[PDB]
Amino acid sequence: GVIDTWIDKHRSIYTAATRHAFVVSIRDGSVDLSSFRTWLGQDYLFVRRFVPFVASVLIRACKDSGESSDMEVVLGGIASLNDEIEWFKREGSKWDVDFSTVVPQRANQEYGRFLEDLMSSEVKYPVIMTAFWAIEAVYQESFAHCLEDGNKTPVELTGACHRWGNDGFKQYCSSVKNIAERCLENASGEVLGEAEDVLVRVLELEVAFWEMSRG
Ligand SMILES: Cc1ncc(CO)c(N)n1
Repeated sequence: GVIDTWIDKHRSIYTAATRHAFVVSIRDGSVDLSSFRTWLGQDYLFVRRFVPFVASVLIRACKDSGESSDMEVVLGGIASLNDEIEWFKREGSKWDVDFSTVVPQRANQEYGRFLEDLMSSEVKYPVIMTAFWAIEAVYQESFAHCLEDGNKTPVELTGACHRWGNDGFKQYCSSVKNIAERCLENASGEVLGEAEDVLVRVLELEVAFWEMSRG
């Protein structure tokens, strides 16, 4: 399909944009949580920005109707964000990470602004859904196999891998993909073009975000 054609056409930054969100390591014989804590912090401030973004996509699916179930595909996504956002607060506390004292970095402050460029009524629904999809898919792709490759490393940190690696999120990202795919399948030269620039564009930010915490 239209999307796989694009990912397989762009497997490139996609792969770059789809490498493990945080690694874990060993130094002076102590588990090193350097990337993990960097990722937790930066990913929490974005998630706070991602929330109203999706809000604006929910409002659009309700008025840029194609199917009745679209809003529920989106409504659930946003729904887990309540628990996901709650999960970030528990982690902040058990890992001694102070969110009020996190400094949003360039590749993050920037994502704050881009999501904003999607909140405007001027952007076409198919473009917006493509972004909302890609953003899911990348974290799903970044977190697949994790559990399994989790027992192939010294000390595994598993709390995240469970949140974005479970079978419920895989099929959620999927109900979301089913929509995107149905929309792009009608977009006229103007809008489609606008979309692919966006798929490849979500990957660019995921890559420059992923570098903040590299290990
Ligand atoms: C950068 C980034 N992309 C996607 C997600 C979650 O889907 C996240 N938490 N952060």
